[PDB]
Parts: sequence; structure tokens; C-alpha cells
Amino acid sequence: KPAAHLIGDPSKQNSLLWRANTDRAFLQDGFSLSNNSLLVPTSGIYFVYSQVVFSGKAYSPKATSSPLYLAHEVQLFSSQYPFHVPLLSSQKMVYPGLQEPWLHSMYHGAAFQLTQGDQLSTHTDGIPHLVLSPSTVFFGAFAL
Amino acid sequence: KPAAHLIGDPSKQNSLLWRANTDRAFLQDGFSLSNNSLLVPTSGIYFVYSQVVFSGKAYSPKATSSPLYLAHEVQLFSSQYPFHVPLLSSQKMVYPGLQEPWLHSMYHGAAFQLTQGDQLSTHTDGIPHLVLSPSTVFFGAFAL
Amino acid sequence: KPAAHLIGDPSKQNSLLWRANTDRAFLQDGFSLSNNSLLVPTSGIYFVYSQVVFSGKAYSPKATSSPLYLAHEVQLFSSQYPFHVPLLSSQKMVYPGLQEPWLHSMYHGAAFQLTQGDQLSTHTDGIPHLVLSPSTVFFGAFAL
Amino acid sequence: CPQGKYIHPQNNSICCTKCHKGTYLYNDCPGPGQDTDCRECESGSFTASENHLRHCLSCSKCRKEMGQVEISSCTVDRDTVCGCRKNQYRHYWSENLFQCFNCSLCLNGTVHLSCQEKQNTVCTCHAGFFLRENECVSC
Amino acid sequence: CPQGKYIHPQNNSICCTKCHKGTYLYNDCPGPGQDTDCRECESGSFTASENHLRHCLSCSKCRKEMGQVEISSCTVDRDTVCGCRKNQYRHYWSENLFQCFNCSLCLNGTVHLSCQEKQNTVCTCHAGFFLRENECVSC
Amino acid sequence: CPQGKYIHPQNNSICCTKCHKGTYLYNDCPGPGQDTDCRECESGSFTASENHLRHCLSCSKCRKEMGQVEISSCTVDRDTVCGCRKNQYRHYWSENLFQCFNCSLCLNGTVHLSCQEKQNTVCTCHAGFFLRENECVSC
Repeated sequence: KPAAHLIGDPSKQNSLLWRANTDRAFLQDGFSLSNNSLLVPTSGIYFVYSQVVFSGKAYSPKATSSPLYLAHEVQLFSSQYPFHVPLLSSQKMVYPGLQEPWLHSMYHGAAFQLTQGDQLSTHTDGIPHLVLSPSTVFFGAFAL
Repeated sequence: KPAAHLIGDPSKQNSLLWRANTDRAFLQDGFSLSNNSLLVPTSGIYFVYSQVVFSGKAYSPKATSSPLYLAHEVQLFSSQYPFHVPLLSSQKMVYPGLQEPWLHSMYHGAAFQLTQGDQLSTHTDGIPHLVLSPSTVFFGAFAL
Repeated sequence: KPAAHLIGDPSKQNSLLWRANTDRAFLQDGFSLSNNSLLVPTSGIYFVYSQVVFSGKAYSPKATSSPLYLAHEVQLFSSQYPFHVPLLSSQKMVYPGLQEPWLHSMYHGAAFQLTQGDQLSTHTDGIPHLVLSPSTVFFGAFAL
Repeated sequence: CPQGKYIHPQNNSICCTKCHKGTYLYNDCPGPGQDTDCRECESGSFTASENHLRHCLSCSKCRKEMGQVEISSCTVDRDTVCGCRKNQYRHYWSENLFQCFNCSLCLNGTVHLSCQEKQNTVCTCHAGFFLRENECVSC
Repeated sequence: CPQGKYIHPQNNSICCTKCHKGTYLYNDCPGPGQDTDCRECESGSFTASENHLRHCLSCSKCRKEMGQVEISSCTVDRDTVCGCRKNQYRHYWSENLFQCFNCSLCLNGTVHLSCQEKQNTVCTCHAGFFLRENECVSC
Repeated sequence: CPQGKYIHPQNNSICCTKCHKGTYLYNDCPGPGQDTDCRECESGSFTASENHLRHCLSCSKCRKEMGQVEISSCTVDRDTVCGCRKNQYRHYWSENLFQCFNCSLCLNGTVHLSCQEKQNTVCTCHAGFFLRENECVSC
């Protein structure tokens, strides 16, 4: 019954805000959005997924020295434990070349036993480099 | 009820044709294949997914100069709008080294509210470099 | 009804053993674990998925010469055929730089028509380089 | 039925008027002869056509890593237009992705062909110079 | 039950004859003593064994980026065989993936060991030369 | 209800005692005033808090590619602690990922600032030397 599909808001340049009012994004049967998190409406098994795409282009030799760490991760906040817990994490290290633009994509999804009230959120290392579009940066879940 | 799993046809060297008559590919409950597209049998929520794997090996120094752009994307064609719309896109830029073969994999999947009659298709930038096998290049969907 | 989510055991340094007794891993409705394989409880359609993350850091110039082949794959062993068959495979070639650590992630999932009794297992090329954590290395399936 | 109208989901034969550019189908028209409820896309959204879309499409950001710059802003019916600063040409990687490159000046040479929208300047080198892929290098 | 037969899905105890190589289970055999309906794999398919598969397996393409060449074509019961051109040896990356490399000639040296299927030629350099990982370089 | 207790899934108002560190909720407490069934995490598991978790969390392995070394072992209530060998400093890539780097010795110079936990040694070069990003190179 419950399902949600959200896209990264392309008008926010420095943060990653999820929204459901445009393109093919949606919420149905109880899923909802508070503090940039999806609130699980009922206990059960859910498939949770997310994708991010990053890009860049080192303009100076200083930028070509050290690598870039890119990571995206879906965390859970349940009343069962006082801390945020990672459910899925994807990581990549990028070594920028002088003037050559780089492009990378990361995707992940799995099934979990969630409890009504739990909150699902994402954390990203590399926000300034996201290619924000509805087909590249999204997050969602659906009950099995 | 409806679901489909399709593999890239390994006998077509220059195009990406989906088929369902070999290996573990299949169609059931109304999904069907016209003009290399999956036709959605009934309105509802579907999980749509696809994977591609690319490879290559630059034989000459000319080929090592400029990068290679690789992209795979799932588009939708609904009666609701006269144009093809991207639902999922994965991109990567590859910088070939002289004589060293490169290998990359891309995967994506999400849930959408589809309408009976809609058509799902893929577009790929990098077709000549696909590693065509049933476990590497596939496309599918299933109703939740 | 049946579903399973398993994580790579972080205490086994040289092998990839799946387990379901910690973190958010689980088995329900008939799925079970014999010889590091998931045993399909009833005939039907299942979504099968897996993710692996690899890392490394070449300490000597010898290690920077030849590339590293990384692959993860989900195979099926059905009574219908005497051999293991790949359902999903992800591959990547890595060219280590002297002293610069590398990080890569691979994910894959698709739907298949399975028969009760079939066995699902994984094969990995690059085991010594896995970043073993419950959010990075997992494997699972669920009936549609 | 009539091109400019579409079939009502829960009742074949009640061909509602489609929504025109700048708006989206908020609600299917009630009965034959009744207006379809279309609404104006919020800022950041757009629809450039006849549609019965439930949401508006997001306006495109230009690819900064590709050196693109936004020529026209996005409006409720025309999506963002990207390009390059003149004195730069475009190189298409795919039918939708182009990168902006600076036009060659032809130092130590003469402009043979001026820079185009999708082509770099062609130079002719001065005697004593080699044209090494769009630059003149001394012998 | 009898190895060479398999159990009928909807009725335990009706052990049908399995399909042999080159064919696939089109339909489970009707009743005990009745032939199982197996059909010949279309070109491009194959099955190299006793099976009750509903489809045939796709024939493998060789990995061109690995320099592989197809030795034997695929047939309805034997899958494509890949390899390298003789004068080349194989280097296995994984139990299934091998790349083809050209055999060393031993310029400025003498062949110590001739090239093998999975091993490069070992050379012995001439006095005045250094064997720098399969090539003789002058001091 | 009381912080230190949690609501029973199948019966609001029966606020069971939470499990404390080192253990996990094996079974919800039977009735008001009855002990909640918590069990000790197996070796390799841990829980560092009040919880009603059905499983224990896996102990973390340190990131070897980052040169990390394990300072404290994991216990049923404290997770593995990673770090670097002293004489090395940490460089944080993300709020959780740090790589260990060797501290500079200031060859051909004098230690201006000694090495810190998250900072390399700052050197001052000897006259006749250039400080080229943490090393003294001769003019």
C-alpha cells in the first residue's frame, strides 16, 4: 500500500532537499515528509532506495593534488535506539585531472523490517557536486 | 501481478535490442514488447530497473586524448505529454589509457505511478561498448 | 510473504560469509541459509539484490603496474540444470596509483521466476578488498 | 476523440479539454461541456505543451562542470536555455550534453575559418610553424 | 526418482524424461510413459546438458576488449569457444576472464623457454643487456 | 511514558523496562511489573545504550586502506576504536572517515610547530631552502 518517490530539489544549490510536488515524485498511503525525512506510516517490510550523481572539473593545479571523497547513505532513526544508523552506504574516491571533467553515479537499495514511526533520511558527502535533476538524484521506499 | 525481465540481445552488434525468449527473461500478466518498448498493461505503481556494463581498450594514442561519455537512461512515453521523459539516468566519463582495458557498470531503479498504455524504453550513449550478456545488460519492471 | 536480507560477516577476513543475526539482517517466511546460500522456499517471482564495496592502497611501485579486476555476481543453482548460472554480474577494472587509496561501489538487482528448492549464491573476485560493514556489503531477496 | 481533448479515466466518452502550456491537470473536467481544472505551475516548474500531467516538470540547471551558462531563465512554459559565452564553441558528447570550449585565437598564425557555434577556429600557421591540432608550434 | 527423469510439478510420482542437450522443456510430459515435449533451441541458443529448462541459454560473445577471438562457433549444444591467436598467451584475471597478450620475441636475447598457452616466453639476454621484466635493455 | 521504559507493541499502556547496554530485546516484557527479556550480545556484537533492538550491532573493522589501526577492541557495549600510530596525524575526509599520515620530520629545517592529532608538523626551513608544502627543497 504505502510508497514514496522523491527527487532532489534543483533550486537549492548548497543543500540536498527532497520534494514530492513535481515530475514523477509522489507520496501515497501514509508516507509523509517532515524535517527532510520520510516517516514510516506502519510497521512492515520496506524496500528503500536512493541514487546520486556527482560531477566536477578542477580549474587549477591545486585541485588536482588531493582526491575527493564522495558518499551517499540512507540512515534510520527508530525509537528502538537513540542514534542514527546507516542502512545503506555507497562510497567512491575521485582523482580530478587538470581541466578534464569527471562524472560518477551511485545507486543502492535493500529491504528492511521497519516499525511505524521510524524515520528514513540521507546523508551525503559531496553535496556541492551533485547533478540535480529528477532522473539523477532521487530517494524512495515502498512497502512489500 | 504483471512483471517483465528482459536481456540485451547479444547477436545484435550495433544496436541494443531487448528480448524475452532466452535465459531467465520473461513477460507475464500483460506486459508485452512492441518497438523495443515495454507496454504498461494496467495503471498502478511499478518498480522499473535496468543495468548496463561497458568496456573498451584504446589501441592508438589518438583514442587516449578525449574522454568517452557513457550513459544509460529509462524514458517514459505517456499520452499525458507528447514527449519522451527521463525517469532514471546514469552517467560516467571514462578516460582511456593506452592499451589498458577499462570496465564499468551502471545500475538504476525506482518506483513510479504509471498509466495503462504508457511505454517504457531505454536510451544509451555508448552502445558500441556494451558487454552484452544476460547477466550484465538487462531491463525490467514489476507492479507493486 | 518470504524475504531475506543478509550482511557480509565482518569478522571473517579472507572469505565472504553471509549472516542474519545482527543489525537489520533477517529471514522470514521460509527463506533459510545452508552452505552460504539462500534456499528458495516456494515457487514464484523474486527480486534478488546485492551490493559490495571495495578499497585498497598500493604501497609499492610493483602494485601500480597491473590493474585489479573486481567482480560480484549472483548465481542460481536449480534442479533444472546441473550448473551454476549467473543471474547478475557487475565488473570494474581498477588502476591503482602509488599511495593513493581507491574506493569503488557496485550494486545490482532484478526479478526472476524461481522454483521452490533453487539456491541463490554469490561469487566475488576481489574478496581481500571488501569494505565489510552492514551498510556496504549485503545480499537479499524478496517474493513479489 | 478530438485532438485537443483526452479521454476521462473513469468514464469513456467524456473527452475533457487538455490543459495548455504553463498549467497542469489538477482535476479532470466534471462532465461534458465543463472546464477541466488546470493550474499554473509554481515557479521552478514548467510544461511546454498540451498535457494532462498531474505535476509540472522541474526547470533544468545547466551543467556547470561542462562550463555551460544559462542563456534564458525558466518560465512556466519555456524551460531554461543553456549555452556558452560567445567566443566559445560547443562540443556535443551526446544529443543533449555539450561542453563549452574557448575558441582558438590563432597565435603565430592567421584565421583560416572563424569560430562557429559547434566548431573551433581553423588556423593557418605562419611559415616556420607546425599546425599541431589547433595551435602553431615552432619547428 | 530415476536419474535421467525429473518430478512433474503438479503431480508427484510422474517422473518425466528430461530433455537432452540441444533442446528445452517446452511442456512437461502428459502422463507416465508419455514423451516430454522438448524443442530445439533457436540459433543463438544452446543447452549443453540434461535439463528441464523453459528457455535456452544465449550463446556467449567473446570479450573483444580482452583481445579474445572466437575459436568455435556456438551450436545448439556447445557454447562459443574463445581464445587467442597462437603467438599470444592468456592471462587469467578470474577463473573465467582472460586477456590475450602477444608472446615476447626475445630481441637482443635467446629464447630460454618458448611461449605457452598461459605463459609468456622467457628470454636470456645477450651479454651487455639487462632482462627488465621480459625485454632486454642495454646497460 | 517513563524515560527508561518503552511502549509494548500489542498493548498500549504496558510500559516495559528498556534493555541497557550490552544486551538486546529478546522478548518484550510479559505484563506490567515483569522483567523484559534482554540477552547478552554474542562476541562481535555490541549495543552502547538503552535499547529495544531485536539484534545487536556488528563491531566495526578499521579502514586498512586508510592506514587505520585498532586502538581498543570491541566489547559487548563499546564498539572498536580506530586511530593511527602516534608519529602520524589524522586527515578527515568526512565526519567519520579519516586517513592516517606520517608526521613530517623537518629535514633541512627546524620544527616550528610539533605534530598534532589532526595536523602535520610545521617546519621552518634553513636559509637556502624553500618550504614547498611541508618539505624544504634547496634553491
